[PDB]
Amino acid sequence: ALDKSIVVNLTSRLFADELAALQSKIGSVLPLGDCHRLQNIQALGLGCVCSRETSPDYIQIMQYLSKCTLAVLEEVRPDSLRLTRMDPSDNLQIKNVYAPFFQWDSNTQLAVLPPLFSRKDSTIVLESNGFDIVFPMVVPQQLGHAILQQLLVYHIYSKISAGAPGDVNMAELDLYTTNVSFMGRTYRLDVDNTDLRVLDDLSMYLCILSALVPRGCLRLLTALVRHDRHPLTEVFEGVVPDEVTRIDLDQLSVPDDITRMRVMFSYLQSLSSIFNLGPRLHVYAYSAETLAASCWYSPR
Amino acid sequence: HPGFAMTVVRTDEVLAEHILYCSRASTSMFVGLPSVVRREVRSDAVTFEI
Amino acid sequence: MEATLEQRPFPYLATEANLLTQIKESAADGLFKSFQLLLGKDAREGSVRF
Amino acid sequence: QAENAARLGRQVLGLLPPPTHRVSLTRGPEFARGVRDLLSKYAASTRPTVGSLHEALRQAPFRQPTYGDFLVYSQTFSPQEPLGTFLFSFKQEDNGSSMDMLLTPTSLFMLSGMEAAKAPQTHKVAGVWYGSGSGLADFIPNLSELMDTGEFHTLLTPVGPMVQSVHSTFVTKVTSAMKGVGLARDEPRAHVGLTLPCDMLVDLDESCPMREPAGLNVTIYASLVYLRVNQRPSMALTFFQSGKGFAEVVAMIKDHFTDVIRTKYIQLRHELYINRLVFGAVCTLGTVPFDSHPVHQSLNSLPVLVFANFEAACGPWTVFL
Repeated sequence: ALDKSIVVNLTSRLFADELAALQSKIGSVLPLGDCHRLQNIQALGLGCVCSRETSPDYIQIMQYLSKCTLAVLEEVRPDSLRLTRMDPSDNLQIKNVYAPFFQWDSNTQLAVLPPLFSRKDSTIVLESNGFDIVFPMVVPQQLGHAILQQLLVYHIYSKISAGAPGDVNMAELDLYTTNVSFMGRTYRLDVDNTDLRVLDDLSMYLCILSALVPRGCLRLLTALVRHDRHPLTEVFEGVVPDEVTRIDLDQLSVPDDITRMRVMFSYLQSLSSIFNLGPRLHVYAYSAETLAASCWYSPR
Repeated sequence: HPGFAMTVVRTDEVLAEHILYCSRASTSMFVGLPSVVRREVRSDAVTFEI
Repeated sequence: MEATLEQRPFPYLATEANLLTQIKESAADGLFKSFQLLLGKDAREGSVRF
Repeated sequence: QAENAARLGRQVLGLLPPPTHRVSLTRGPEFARGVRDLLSKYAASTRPTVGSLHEALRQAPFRQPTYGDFLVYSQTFSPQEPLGTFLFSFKQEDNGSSMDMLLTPTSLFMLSGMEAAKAPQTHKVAGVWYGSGSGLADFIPNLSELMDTGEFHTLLTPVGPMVQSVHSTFVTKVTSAMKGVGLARDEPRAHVGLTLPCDMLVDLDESCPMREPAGLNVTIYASLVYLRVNQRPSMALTFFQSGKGFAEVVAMIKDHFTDVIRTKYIQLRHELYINRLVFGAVCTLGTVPFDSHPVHQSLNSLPVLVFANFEAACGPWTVFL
């Protein structure tokens, strides 16, 4: 009974060159900041948050996508784009036009991720309005939890080689990170090491955890001694390394240790969810020659 | 020549155009009513099963 | 596929106001979005082939 | 013969999605008259009849599942199933065009290799649907190695209950149900409920009382536990049933598998492999409404529960420990 359609108007007409690129992706998934049918251009991409003049971000995009409404292109007419609204648990169709091309299968779980690769792969610049629309990086969930991980390791050792040359080998680093194995297939990703500023915020966070966690878990074990101690915590004393358990906690005072334990957990829940929960959707049918996947959206 | 002989087995398949014969009024048939059941309704397509 | 420019004479109608003022400078620097210059023998009506 | 085609004129046009509510403004306030299903409080009389409330029964909500069409070898999917089993889709590599691998919970009992007394009833039943267990492990040669690093739970996507199985000699066609209540094929106007064996399912809300709130929701969870038996890796799949919310059940599951965790991590005081640290995972298989009694059945015996009004809403696998 309900009507859903999202029709965006423009101020100026499109060029003849920019029309052929959106005709190439006439099926896609765009995030879109508003739920109403009539709307201006400045929301339907990722140019509302991520831009060239601003510093590139990962986390503020991932905060934004789970807060945002998704939509699917239907027909590109100058100058009025016609998106279709995505509902909770609604069945619809996706064509997979994304650079670089990852192969989809049916019975896989699509996870919308932000784009962290090159500009010409991700965005299509609209010269008529001077505004950049950005297509997100639709990648299956097991790749998206693995294409993130090796590039986040490659970002760390790129920070070590720039500080000291002798610790990291480039041949050892490239061959083990830029080649990603999934579903029996291999994908050599574009490195873009020509100058990965997207992943600097995560590489700051996981390291600040990695020092405070072994200092943190020593104090949290010794403070919980009871006769009602949970009996699985006696087992995990064999898991912690022996060098961890030799910390003199007389060195850090109480007005320092309250500041650490609050910094300890506040990074954890802000980092746990941004790996976990975004707009993530299922696929139950797929055909490679038509490049069309029947999907349904699970909002979480 | 080694010390042993050997026998060999192939297969081979032949297209054939048969003559089925069926005598009169042997099988009684019962024809029901066709129903229709929807499935896989999208915002793009409505598919049917008959 | 947007609207394009074509040289086929459909009819042409009589316009009362003068359009000839500021044409030499306008089409050079691009006042018009779609404009076509015609000179010499190309000022004739085109072929009616189809 | 057009009387048989006139039946398709009725039943197709009567069974369509409801149209978008679009009325031109020149007609007037006629669009208020086209809003019937939002009206929810119907008038009752001194003696109401169906002739009074046929209009109240006409408005029904728009409910429809999405089916999955699977084409399976007839050696994995046993030719006789109780038509409401739960399914999983193992996926390793796209080798051919359309040949798919499906795992019933009695089929994944045989690939596991867990001992007899820990699931004493289905070991007899899953030993007669299948061979010694190597009739299926020839498809996955990596079952010794998928259990070590712990990549097996990342290769199962839970699908939902069966609806129909058209069985041939070499190939079985299997139609499952996602998103909700699957419509039954052979019995018309019926609804396929989800059947679990009584052995795998571990109920979670049970009290003397010695008071917990009622609600609308109770969610069936799947679990899949990496362990080692006889110095050989093996998995264990159990089910859970509780409407307590996800913050409690992860603490409720760890109290169930306490002894299993204790026997394993004795072994890694001596050797620590980082691949061995991952222990288990938990999926959400979809909601059951409140106060539905799981009806016990028996098949050959095999005691099998059944959940009416089951709707399937699959989730990911989150690694608990």
